[PDB]
Amino acid sequence: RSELTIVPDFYPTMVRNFNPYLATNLRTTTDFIYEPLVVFNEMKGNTPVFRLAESYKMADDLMSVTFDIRKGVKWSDGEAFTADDVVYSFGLLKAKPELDQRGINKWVTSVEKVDEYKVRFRLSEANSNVPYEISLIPIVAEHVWKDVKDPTTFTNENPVGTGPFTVIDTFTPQLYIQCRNPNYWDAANLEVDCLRVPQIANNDQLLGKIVNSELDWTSSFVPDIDRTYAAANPNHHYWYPAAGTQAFMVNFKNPDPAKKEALDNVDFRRAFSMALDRQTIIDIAFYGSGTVNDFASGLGYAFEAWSDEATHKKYKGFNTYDVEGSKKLLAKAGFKDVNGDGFVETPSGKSFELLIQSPNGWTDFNNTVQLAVEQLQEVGIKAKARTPEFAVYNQAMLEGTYDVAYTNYFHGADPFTYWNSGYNSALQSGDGMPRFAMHYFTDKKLDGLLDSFYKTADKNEQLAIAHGIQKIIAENQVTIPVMSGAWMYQYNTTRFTGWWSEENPKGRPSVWAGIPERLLHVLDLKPVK
Ligand SMILES: CC(=O)N[C@@H]1[C@@H](O)[C@H](O[C@@H]2O[C@H](CO)[C@@H](O)[C@H](O)[C@H]2NC(C)=O)[C@@H](CO)O[C@H]1O
Ligand SMILES: [Mn+2]
Repeated sequence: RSELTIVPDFYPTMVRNFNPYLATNLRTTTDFIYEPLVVFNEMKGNTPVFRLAESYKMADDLMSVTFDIRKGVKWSDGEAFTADDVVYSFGLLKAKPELDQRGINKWVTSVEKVDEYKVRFRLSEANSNVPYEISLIPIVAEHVWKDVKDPTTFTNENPVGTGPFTVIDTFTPQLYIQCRNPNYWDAANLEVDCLRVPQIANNDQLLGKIVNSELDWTSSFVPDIDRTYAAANPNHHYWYPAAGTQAFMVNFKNPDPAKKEALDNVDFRRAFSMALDRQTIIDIAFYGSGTVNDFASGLGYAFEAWSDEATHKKYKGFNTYDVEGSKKLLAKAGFKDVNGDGFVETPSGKSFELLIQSPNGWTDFNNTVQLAVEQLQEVGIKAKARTPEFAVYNQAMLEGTYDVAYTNYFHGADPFTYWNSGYNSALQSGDGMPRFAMHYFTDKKLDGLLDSFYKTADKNEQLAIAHGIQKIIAENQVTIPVMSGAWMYQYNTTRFTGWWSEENPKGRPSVWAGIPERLLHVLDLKPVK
């Protein structure tokens, strides 16, 4: 039996939860258990790869879109996958908005069933990118979920899915094995029998295992990769294609008076920013992987084609290592040390210590925070590194109780994914939504520009919109962008072949939940002969 050992996420222990709509689920639920209608290859310019749906047609006015369901597709329990499943799934999100992870309810007014295998989504507002948005909404089995009294707490321990791996062959607190859907519609293309998911708590436990060659597919941070991982075995390979932005997010509505006086001050945010030595952070914390990001808008040099150089040039200084500039700005802004501790107090003389959070176990982020704390001390800003578990880290953000948080973002073929997910105020409310836009800075015009991006197909018009977004975010120094990272990815050729690589760059190689292309990737693998 071919078992692919994968690590899409860390856990202190394995807790059986296969609900695709819950943040507490196992990260092998979406894609592998519940296959999407279409998987967009974001690397290749967002090209749709059709799976459960054979085709779709967006109406010319961009106010609706139809999807043709592939016939002959079955759930793991033998029942047919039809339009009823799709209709029910979005109806569920309407019934329980906390299960709405994309904020899709705002855009989709209704989801009508045209026929057994055809559904039509009607929008509340024009969005040519709705197909992509729809593709990220998990679709569950209506014949099963309609009998579930409360979907919000349903742990779905014995999942019925459309994906390649639905059989829970083994489940212990330290390991679970997800095997082949006995009724998989694409069985002929699946050459991996089981997904082996061992329990790993953090980067330290992961390093020990990966160098010992007991893992096949991973996307974790690995220090000194060449010496410690690559040079240790000819079967140890990796490929780090460029990815999105990473930055420090500040909470504009921190409940502490002193902290809010600091964080909700553009001059302080710029001074915080200038204190950071971005290159040293990349060299030290990331071992030279990644590039400096001195775009106040967080755009990133990779997307320079979308940048208005003038805007970049004007705020670039506030996003460049400059100790003197930082200290001079703080003083001019009225931030001074009035109690002799070497740290600046707020203009009204209040003391404060910024708690910078980064998830426990994410050592590359943890090290970045500590480096940042030390760099901030140099400019007189008091800070302390905190490493709460991801759940806590994430929660403190959805509830706005955190101070500052270092985080990465998802990355698409253009800056929209980043700008929209990291700034659309519509994504700042609602349980079930990620952390990305939870800084609580809001602007009507910004939201308007963002929401207008896919209302037109005119690239020159989209560029004009991009420029407008850039300036508003840059002008307000909403976050403190630091760098553009990469899709960390490590593969072992000891047991399987067919992996994506620089030589075979089929798309984002990550195995993390949220990278739907992982379904396509796993379907390219085959055990060694
Ligand atoms: C865009 C995003 O939020 N991606 C998340 C990933 O960062 C995260 O993976 C973890 O990222 C850390 C920071 O680079 C790494 O140190 C850590 O090793 C890595 N963990 C694994 C298992 O690869 C994943 C998993 O928590 O979630 C994504 O949402
Ligand atoms: Mn002081």
